[PDB]
Amino acid sequence: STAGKVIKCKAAVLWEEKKPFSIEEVEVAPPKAHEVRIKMVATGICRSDDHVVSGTLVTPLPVIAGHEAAGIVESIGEGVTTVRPGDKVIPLFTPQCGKCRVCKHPEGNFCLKNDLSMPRGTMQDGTSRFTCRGKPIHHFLGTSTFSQYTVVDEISVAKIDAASPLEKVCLIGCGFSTGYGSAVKVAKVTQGSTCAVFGLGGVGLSVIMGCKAAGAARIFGVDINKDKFAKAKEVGATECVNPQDYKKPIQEVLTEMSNGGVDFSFEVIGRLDTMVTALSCCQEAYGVSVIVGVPPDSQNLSMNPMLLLSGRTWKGAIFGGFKSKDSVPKLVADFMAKKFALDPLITHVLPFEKINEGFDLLRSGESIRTILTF
Amino acid sequence: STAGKVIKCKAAVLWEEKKPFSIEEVEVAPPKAHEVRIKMVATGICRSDDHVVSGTLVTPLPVIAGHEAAGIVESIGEGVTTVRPGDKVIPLFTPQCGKCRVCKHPEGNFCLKNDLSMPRGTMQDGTSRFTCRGKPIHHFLGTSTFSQYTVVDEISVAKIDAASPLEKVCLIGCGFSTGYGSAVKVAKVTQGSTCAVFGLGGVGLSVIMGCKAAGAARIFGVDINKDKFAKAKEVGATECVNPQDYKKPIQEVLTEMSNGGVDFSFEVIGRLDTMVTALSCCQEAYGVSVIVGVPPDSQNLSMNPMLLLSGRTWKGAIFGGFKSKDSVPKLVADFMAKKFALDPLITHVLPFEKINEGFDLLRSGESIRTILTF
Ligand SMILES: NC(=O)c1ccc[n+]([C@@H]2O[C@H](COP(=O)([O-])OP(=O)([O-])OC[C@H]3O[C@@H](n4cnc5c(N)[nH+]cnc54)[C@H](O)[C@@H]3O)[C@@H](O)[C@H]2O)c1
Ligand SMILES: NC(=O)c1ccc[n+]([C@@H]2O[C@H](COP(=O)([O-])OP(=O)([O-])OC[C@H]3O[C@@H](n4cnc5c(N)[nH+]cnc54)[C@H](O)[C@@H]3O)[C@@H](O)[C@H]2O)c1
Ligand SMILES: OCc1c(F)c(F)c(F)c(F)c1F
Ligand SMILES: OCc1c(F)c(F)c(F)c(F)c1F
Ligand SMILES: [Zn+2]
Ligand SMILES: [Zn+2]
Ligand SMILES: [Zn+2]
Ligand SMILES: [Zn+2]
Repeated sequence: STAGKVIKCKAAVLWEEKKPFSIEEVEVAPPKAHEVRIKMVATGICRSDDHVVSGTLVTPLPVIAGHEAAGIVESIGEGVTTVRPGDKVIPLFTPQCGKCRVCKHPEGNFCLKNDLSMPRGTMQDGTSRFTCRGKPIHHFLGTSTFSQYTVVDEISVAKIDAASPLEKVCLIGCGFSTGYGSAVKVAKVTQGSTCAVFGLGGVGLSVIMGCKAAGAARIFGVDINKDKFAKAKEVGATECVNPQDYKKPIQEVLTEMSNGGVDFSFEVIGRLDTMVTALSCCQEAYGVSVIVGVPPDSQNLSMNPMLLLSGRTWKGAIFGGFKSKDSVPKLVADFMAKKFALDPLITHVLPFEKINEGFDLLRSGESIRTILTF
Repeated sequence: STAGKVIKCKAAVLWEEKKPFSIEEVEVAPPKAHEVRIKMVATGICRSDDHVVSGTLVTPLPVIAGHEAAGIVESIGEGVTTVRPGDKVIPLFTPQCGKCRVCKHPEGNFCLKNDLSMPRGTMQDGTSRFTCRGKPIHHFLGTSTFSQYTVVDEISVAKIDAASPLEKVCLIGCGFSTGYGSAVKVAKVTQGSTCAVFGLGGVGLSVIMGCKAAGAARIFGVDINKDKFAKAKEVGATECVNPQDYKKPIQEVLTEMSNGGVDFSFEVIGRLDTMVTALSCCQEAYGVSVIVGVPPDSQNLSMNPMLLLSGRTWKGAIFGGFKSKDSVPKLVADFMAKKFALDPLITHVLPFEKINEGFDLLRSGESIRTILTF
């Protein structure tokens, strides 16, 4: 009896950069063909959502952000075959259309239907399902999870285990999967190796988790906030270092600590300088460095290509290299079987209505993940 | 006998940048412990040797350059076990000590004993075996092949098949092995893939050979000198393109040609701009780009890390990723077994005394490899 009808509900609308979200009523159109309307249950605050506020990440405004979430299907449009009303689902900010050259490639996951490279802030059909104050409001990465209801394309949603705890498994929608996959799938961390992880937020902790799962012998956590070190050790960091404590640049420090460079390094911050430092600190002949952090819009880094010529490998990835729709249900199943833990990432819980407090907690350095409940 | 005695012989000395080689008499000391003195038979002219002349590469002068060569052992120092007087050998400009962390690593080949990173222009012991007009002359990459006799450390020489034609297999000492290994070992080019090769000199042609050998379906040769195209097609290029023919940047052209980007790209020139263009032209989600060219000293490139975040892999390598002492004898054996051709790389064969004329041929665009015969 809400099926086929416009739903009025509360969402967190971002009208302008560098402003608080406005929690207010929006209108959510019913799903069109191959679309799915989802009642949100839990959503995490990822630093990439903050990047939209700060203008680090440029996407059309006004917008309903949010991309790390889980909820329950309210209704499905014509021709949907992969979810049903009442199913538990995770929106996929990286789609999996299953048809494009990337989806068909054994390794690739950055599906060509993504809204990340050149954001339009729309559904796949170039239109919006959201109205607020009578004005159209942009989507974000096809997900727009900061709303009591959202509409996503079918290629941007995965059915998950019906017994899943949504307030935990929402993290599988971005931070955990990204960090863990960056280590196990993208870098392919090896048993006995030495790893360095730059940035010990939600995603960097997940990288550490993945490095420890892959059997790394030494895992160096690097952060300018020493308050982040205790938790990093808890999830597998063997040593933590704060660049501020040292006279030498940290790439030199880490090279010394690793007797000539690390096997695998990860940038999980989003700064051009730490992307280069992270590359430099991996062993010059065989080291691998993975960029996970999101850089500031349109800015280029400068580097000496001799860092590569010696034999380093440099790569980046979205969503841990996981093919999203294939991978998310499996990751949930694995979580339900206790193959990895999510609680170490969750430091704060708040109602959706306190979204701004949640962002304050992230910006202050106090939280890892705050989970918002609808 | 010459063993244990200084040899007076002819070498090509480079007294200063941007001048002709001086062909004149030098004194070559006998080998010390773990050293090998080699009578040179044939040496190729590699663009890297030109970079020493041009100042693109910085290495101490005065110098005896040359690193792509083959000869016959004249004498050995105490303690040498891997070669004997009379053996055919190839000097190894990337050593293989067998003891360092890189030599012990299954993938790495940039042995920590190399003289490339921080060139000293000496023997492993920090001294020189060469004098000319009473002045010490530096070595180059532990090899110094532009001389009738050179002295190399044992870790910088490999014994090869006694029946090898030295005037051909000298190419295994640099250009062939570098290009071929860059394709087959570093990129790990796959069957049915699309490849783009920037630069169609000796090394880029060898990259093409490797891509074809690895079963690439399409191989795009890219050069501003259209005279290089015929030979590129002979060795496997399926299409050749000259960036100067197009109004659009060539990365865009190549992306269109490859219906969204290539599987593997190779920079085989040594320009910062083409390194970035080569990266960009590989498919954004799963593409791999390998830097082979040597860039001008101390210059940084500028790039947008979003090219990596989407999923690209960027890497570089020295000597095709090959562990040099293990690999060079096997490559020579494979050549003798007709597994690959070297003649397509050889455009000119000149006596050593015409070294300058050979560099002029390279610089004018007219040659691929000139082989100099002693
Ligand atoms: N590639 C992907 O798919 C993907 C997915 C998730 C998040 N991201 C990005 O990954 C980054 C981390 O996200 P997150 O974990 O939620 O963020 P976060 O919780 O802000 O963590 C970042 C950490 O970096 C630390 N830091 C800041 N500056 C420095 C410095 N100069 N040196 C060392 N440490 C420093 C900081 O103290 C904090 O603990 C952000 O840029 C995100 O946008 C990318
Ligand atoms: N990584 C290694 O171990 C290694 C080994 C051997 C050589 N190298 C380097 O690899 C590069 C190629 O060496 P080579 O094959 O002897 O040199 P080469 O024979 O001069 O070939 C270079 C080719 O690049 C072409 N070229 C120049 N500018 C451009 C441009 N803007 N766009 C397209 N094509 C262009 C040029 O026409 C020529 O055919 C040089 O920088 C060498 O120093 C590196
Ligand atoms: O945190 C995941 C995430 C990314 F990795 C991006 F590259 C991006 F543009 C974005 F909006 C985002 F949410
Ligand atoms: O051509 C091989 C070669 C290189 F790949 C270098 F990086 C270098 F510095 C050099 F001197 C050289 F000869
Ligand atoms: Zn797709
Ligand atoms: Zn995220
Ligand atoms: Zn070594
Ligand atoms: Zn060379």
